[PDB]
Amino acid sequence: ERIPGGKFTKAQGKIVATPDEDGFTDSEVALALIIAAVVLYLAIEVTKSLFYGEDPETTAKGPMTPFEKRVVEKGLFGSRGDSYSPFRP
Amino acid sequence: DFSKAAFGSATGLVAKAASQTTTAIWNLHADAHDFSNSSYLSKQVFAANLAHIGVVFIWLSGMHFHGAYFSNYLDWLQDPSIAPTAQQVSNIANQSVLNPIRVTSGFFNLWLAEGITSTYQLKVIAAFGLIASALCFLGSYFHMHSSTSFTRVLNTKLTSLSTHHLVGLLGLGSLAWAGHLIHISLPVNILLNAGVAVPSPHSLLSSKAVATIVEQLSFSALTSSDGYVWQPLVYSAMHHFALALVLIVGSIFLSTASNPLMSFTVGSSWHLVLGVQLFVTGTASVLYAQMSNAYPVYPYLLTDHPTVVSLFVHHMWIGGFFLVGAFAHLSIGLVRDTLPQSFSVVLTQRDIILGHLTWVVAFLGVHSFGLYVHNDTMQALGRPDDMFSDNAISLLPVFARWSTLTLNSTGSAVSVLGVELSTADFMVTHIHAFTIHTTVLILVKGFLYARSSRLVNDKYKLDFRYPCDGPGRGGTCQISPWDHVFLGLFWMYNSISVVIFHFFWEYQSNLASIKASAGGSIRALASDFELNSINTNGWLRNFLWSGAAQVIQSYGSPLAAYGLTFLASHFVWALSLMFLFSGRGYWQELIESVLWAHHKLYVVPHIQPRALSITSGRAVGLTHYLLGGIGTTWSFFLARIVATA
Amino acid sequence: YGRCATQRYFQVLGNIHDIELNESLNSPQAIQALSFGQLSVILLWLAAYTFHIGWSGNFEAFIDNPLGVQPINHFVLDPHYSQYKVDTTIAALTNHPIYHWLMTVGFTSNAQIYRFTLGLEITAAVMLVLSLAPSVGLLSMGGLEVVSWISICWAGHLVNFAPGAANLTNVVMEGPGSLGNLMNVLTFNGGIQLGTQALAVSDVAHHHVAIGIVGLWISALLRVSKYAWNFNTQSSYHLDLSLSLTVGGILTSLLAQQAYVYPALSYLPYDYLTTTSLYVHHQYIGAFLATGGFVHGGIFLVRDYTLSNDLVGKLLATKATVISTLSWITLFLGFHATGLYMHNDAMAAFGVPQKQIIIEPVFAEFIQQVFFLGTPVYGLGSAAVSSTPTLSFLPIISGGDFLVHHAIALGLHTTVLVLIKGALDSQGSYLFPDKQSFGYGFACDGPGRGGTCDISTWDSFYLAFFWVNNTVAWFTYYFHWKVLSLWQSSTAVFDENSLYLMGWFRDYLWQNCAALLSGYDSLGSNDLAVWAWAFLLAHLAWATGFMFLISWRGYWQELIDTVIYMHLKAPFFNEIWSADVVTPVALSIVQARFIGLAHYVAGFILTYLAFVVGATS
Ligand code: CLA
Ligand code: CLA
Ligand code: CLA
Ligand code: CLA
Ligand SMILES: CC1=C(C/C=C(\C)CCC[C@H](C)CCC[C@H](C)CCCC(C)C)C(=O)c2ccccc2C1=O
Ligand code: SF4
Repeated sequence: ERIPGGKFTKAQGKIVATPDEDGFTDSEVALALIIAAVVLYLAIEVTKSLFYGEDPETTAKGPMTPFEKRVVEKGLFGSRGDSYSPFRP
Repeated sequence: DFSKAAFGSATGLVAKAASQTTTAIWNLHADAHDFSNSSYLSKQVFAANLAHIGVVFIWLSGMHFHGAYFSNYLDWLQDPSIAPTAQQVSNIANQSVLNPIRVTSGFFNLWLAEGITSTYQLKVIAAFGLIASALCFLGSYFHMHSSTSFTRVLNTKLTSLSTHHLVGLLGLGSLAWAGHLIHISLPVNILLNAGVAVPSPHSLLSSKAVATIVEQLSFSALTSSDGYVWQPLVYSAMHHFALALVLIVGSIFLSTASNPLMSFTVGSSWHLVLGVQLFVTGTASVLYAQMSNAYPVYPYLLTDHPTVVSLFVHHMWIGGFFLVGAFAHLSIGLVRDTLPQSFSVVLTQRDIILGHLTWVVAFLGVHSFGLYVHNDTMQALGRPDDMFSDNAISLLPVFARWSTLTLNSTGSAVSVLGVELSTADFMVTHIHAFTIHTTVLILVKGFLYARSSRLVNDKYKLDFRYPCDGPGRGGTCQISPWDHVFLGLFWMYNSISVVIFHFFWEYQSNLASIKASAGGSIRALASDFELNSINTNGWLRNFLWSGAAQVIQSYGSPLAAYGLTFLASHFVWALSLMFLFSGRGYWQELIESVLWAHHKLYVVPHIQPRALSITSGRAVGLTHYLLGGIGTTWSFFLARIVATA
Repeated sequence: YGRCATQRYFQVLGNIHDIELNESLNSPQAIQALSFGQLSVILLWLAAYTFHIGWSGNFEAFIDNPLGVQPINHFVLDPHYSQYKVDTTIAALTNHPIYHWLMTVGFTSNAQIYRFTLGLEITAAVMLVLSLAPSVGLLSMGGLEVVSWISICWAGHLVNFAPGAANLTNVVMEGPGSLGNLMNVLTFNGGIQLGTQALAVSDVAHHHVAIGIVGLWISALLRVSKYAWNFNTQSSYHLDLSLSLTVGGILTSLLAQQAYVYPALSYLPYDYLTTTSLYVHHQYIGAFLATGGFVHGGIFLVRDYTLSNDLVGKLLATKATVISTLSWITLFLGFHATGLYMHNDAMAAFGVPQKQIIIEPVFAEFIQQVFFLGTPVYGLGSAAVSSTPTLSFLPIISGGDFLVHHAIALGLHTTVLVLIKGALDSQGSYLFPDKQSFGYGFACDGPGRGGTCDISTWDSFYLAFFWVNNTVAWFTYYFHWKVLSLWQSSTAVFDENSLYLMGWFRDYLWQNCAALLSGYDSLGSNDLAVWAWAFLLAHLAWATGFMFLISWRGYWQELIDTVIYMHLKAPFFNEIWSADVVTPVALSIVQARFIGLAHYVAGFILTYLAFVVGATS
């Protein structure tokens, strides 16, 4: 039970109807937590990748894909430049 | 010759191209009263003091003139309960709503305490005040231009100066005021309270009046002399007579052969004397502010609530300002002295004293504001029994609730003054102590780190007022003693604002409580202050927001002026924020663009537009901040206490 | 190790995301990876909201009675609550239109919400995977074509979940059919549809398909315009970032305006608090994005631009004219708005409200009547009444709105003045001719040359952010008071008392704080106690910002030196702490200014949020 505060809550008479049951049970909450744990593992991987930066051999020892080769050659998709610009064209 | 030298500062400003800037004008204003060390420094100081005395005499004459001509002083005499107004407002623009302005300076009560019953007496006092101001101006002129050098008054003739002030000025003035009381202020109040008409005051000096009508020397006179408005004047007369006697006796029974200013230069001696004098005057102002409502001394004073509030708040503000200026001039004297070896123990315990004061301030702040925030949190969480209140954990100020002692024929002030204190009083008193300690911390730090510090080791070479030493050492802004006074002024503003808030809420709470009716005798808590001044939310709701109704709903009423000054004070305070948060360089570049715009149109001012210097900008911001905050509190207090009392 | 000072923290943390200075991940692939990580964080934040709405929330009870139920955000389990407060509180209520959005986009169950949370977590995992492998190949992803395709797909979703989709005959299988068949899911009715009091889902779906197709066409046109006249002469991450931030700020401010006036979420206007919070929040976000566009323009000037005879070179050459004219505009607007407000204050105070200077906003009234309104409300410009009018929530302006809009213009022009002045003086002023060699942010140039406080280009943003917050406060006060008067049916208290600023105090701020302050008192505490507590907390943060802005370093450095002396001289601790490890030093001048600004704006935002909640609750 709540003590209403604010003129509009009293005037409009909106009631905070609590659902009878919970809504997510416990099994589906566990599944959400598992998926969040996988996302956390991926986030740890991303953090380790970004903190130590990109190693110099990759992008230098790994040959560019033919798509990347042709894009850099023709200057597309932000290449032939020094910007990111996700909203390029 | 003299007229030529009157604008000599401006002539020197325009003589050199380096001084053809607006910064030169601001320096000319800032260095106006900064009388440089010279053979005539003492002459200049004394003449300036006498000129200020003349200015104050002009002010007193104007106040008595308004009482004589533009006041309902006679109507107030016939009925003290009416609103004392002493400022007529002409019908220009549309300001006619506020035509009678209720003056809260207490001049009506003062004049009644002086035996003044006719506006002719006020006219005479105004005329004599103008005459005294003219005499003071003549004397100041004379001393500045033709008199002794006065350089011996602080070091050589300090014994003569101190003895004259002790006996002549203080003691003889108190004795003369006691005579005035006993002879014309007591009899006039007797004949006014009894309503038996008042003769000319000189007719009381006839040796045939009540002086010899009855020789009885106690509380017994014609009919029934039971006036309790009159007894405070009797006590004041006795106090002045006793004080004159003790001053005269102790002056000749005192050594006075110890001048601590032998080791200080004349300029530094003057600054140190000014600092100690400012400390004494400020603490005296605070003491009077407390005693005004602590003890009734003026006729029909406590009844006029706006007057009581105004006197308390004004004298608290003046005391705080002068207490800050005390440390300001102590710092000036220390940093501007060649060999200030006298403060060796404190300049060698620099870090010890400063760090212990730092811990004291930290402890007091965390504890006091944590009591407040804890009460806020517990009340928000719905835990009123976990708060710090009387119905909860009680912080009873036990040290306040005891003054019992052996009587030895005493009375009245042998107790806690008949007032009980509670948790709210304890917490607000500790808030006051913490804020005072923080202001003192800033001021003492400015004094101690004035000649040298661990950061900058030659701060004495930088004088008293400098913006910084540079962005080096991580940044050295605001190291100057001037900047420490600048911050201490903000903290004094905070301290005095909280003090006057505490006083005003306690005063309103007591007024509401005594308005029980007569039958209502269980005030429980009630005492809106005692019940609500335990939370920051409690203050914000039941004091600021609650009492702001009077000042914000004043439009169309005589307090519309208070409402407008409330708004203007907020405006000035935000403008201060503008000056304090910003910096000189940006404004200089903006002025460069504006000056290009000027040059494009062949305007080209030669007094080159320069934005305010760093110290000048800080000073302007502080001035606006103090003006805005103090004006907001002024408008709020006056509207609240005049509309509701 | 760690033989640095505490200044190291605030020095690196201020540039911790200045990846251009981070030589390791300096490539644009790393910046795209940062974008992927940020989008993963956004997806997880939306998953948070959806998960707590579906877990402890009344969405199933909300779809049934959207007008009579208050949306629940999450369950409150604060151990500090007292049993009564525990019995008092049900759960944390909702201050955002996520219930309305979910209802609009076709959610009808908590199972759908749970699947949405799982999908959001999976998409965040996908974003993290994409960020794991930065690569020029991934730089191909994005573009206006991609965002237009996203718009088209959203149109498809809205078509699939439009209320009339049940009556829709399958177009791709039975042909397009009659026009009404398509009207079941694609409409252009225009304006509020009554009932839900929001734009029809068919309208939104049709809007999105049209926008996506037009965006595809516009992107193709822009790229053929890049075919001939192919000139990427100035490429900089800060130039493109400024472009994106300015466009995003314009779009977000437009979103606030057109979402108040044309709500797209069903039964949203019935919820006053969520509407006000939406408008205020989006306007703050838009102003922040525009300020960021200006900031990154200044940064591009500082360290990525080379002087040429181009657009920027022309702007720089006549920067004195720009700054001077902006200063004139701001001076005129401030002088006149402040003077008219003070005149109205004096007239209302002196009991003569008729003698106020009320300049009727005849130009905006002319625009409104001629272009927007379908009935004669003012009668100027046109008086025709529309035979078949459409509905919306466009406010009806009056005399006070003229002064308020002039205040808004003053705020915007002053903010632009500060930002443009700082950006263009990053190339140098006569007080600092060599600012091109000092970087975007620095303390000062010392006390010499009269003083050089706040002369840095970053200090220009620092000064202009106060003006950003002030302008947003001005027009959000305007919007909030206007909608409060409309909802409370006053509409005349506003139109009269907004002419003078004492009205803005008494009737808006002092009046609307009555319920908020009663959140908790001696009698007890109600549901507004949290917001009164946040009000006080925000005031405390604001005044701490005052501390960091007014008092400057040197004092504090000396005080910290004395505190270090106390520690080194203290017993039982000089054996353990020699101040060599993470030496405690006072905050640098730039760090202090930023932290003071941060406290100032944090208190600003939290104070206004608490006030909005306590006023429109
Ligand atoms: C007995 C009182 C007294 C005396 C004689 C002095 C004397 C002096 N002080 Mg000092 N001071 C005092 C009290 C006093 N102070 C107090 C109480 C404070 C704390 C607030 C200070 C703080 C202080 C600082 C911080 C400094 C001085 C300085 C000085 C010296 C130069 C002053 C100067 O040029 O100002 C010229 C006069 C002015 C600038 C007056 C301008 C008006 C002020 C700034 C604001 C007034 C606003 C007004 C009240 C509101 C307007 C009305 C409104 C309705 C619009 C001089 C020796 C300076 C120095 O270098 O000393 C060597 C200096 O830097 N003082
Ligand atoms: C600084 C001021 C202050 C003070 C004195 C208190 C006091 C209290 N709070 Mg509290 N609180 C504060 C600020 C403060 N609060 C603030 C700012 C907040 C907001 C975050 C809160 C939020 C809060 C909550 C949420 C709760 C409390 C509670 C409490 C109570 C129990 C706390 C506890 O466990 O003590 C722990 C105490 C210690 C560990 C001891 C520290 C003090 C020792 C004695 C110092 C000794 C120094 C020594 C003399 C040095 C010399 C030694 C030498 C001679 C050898 C207590 C009455 C609880 C409650 O409801 O109780 C009523 C509770 O649930 N507080
Ligand atoms: C997508 C948009 C975007 C992007 C990619 C960037 C990217 C960048 N900006 Mg930038 N900026 C943006 C928008 C953006 N900005 C906007 C909108 C503004 C205007 C507000 C700015 C204003 C701005 C300035 C002024 C500066 C940058 C700088 C930078 C660069 C370094 C960032 C850094 O390390 O900061 C460090 C980041 C932080 C320290 C974050 C602060 C943490 C916040 C304040 C926490 C406070 C919230 C707290 C939880 C609230 C508590 C409430 C309380 C009640 C409890 C980097 C390239 C810097 C630069 O390039 O200089 C060379 C720089 O000086 N930006
Ligand atoms: C209430 C507080 C306040 C006020 C009034 C101002 C006012 C101003 N700021 Mg500002 N500022 C503030 C707080 C404030 N600031 C804060 C807290 C910050 C953060 C540090 C800033 C940061 C800032 C920057 C960074 C810049 C400004 C600028 C400006 C100016 C903009 C031009 C303008 O509007 O002229 C109008 C002027 C006023 C409204 C001042 C009041 C003037 C009078 C009293 C009002 C009018 C009365 C009447 C009409 C005059 C009568 C005439 C005759 C009868 C005598 C103006 C002087 C810009 C600037 O200088 O450009 C020119 C600029 O670049 N400010
Ligand atoms: C605005 C500003 C300036 C610029 C201030 C200047 C150039 C002073 C000149 C202002 C003129 C003199 C104002 C004149 C008075 C006004 C017209 C208002 C008074 C009169 C009205 C009430 C009618 C600084 O120089 C500065 C320096 C250091 C820190 C902060 C700041 C700062 O904030
Ligand atoms: S910011 Fe100003 S006061 Fe501080 S060090 Fe730099 S120039 Fe000096």
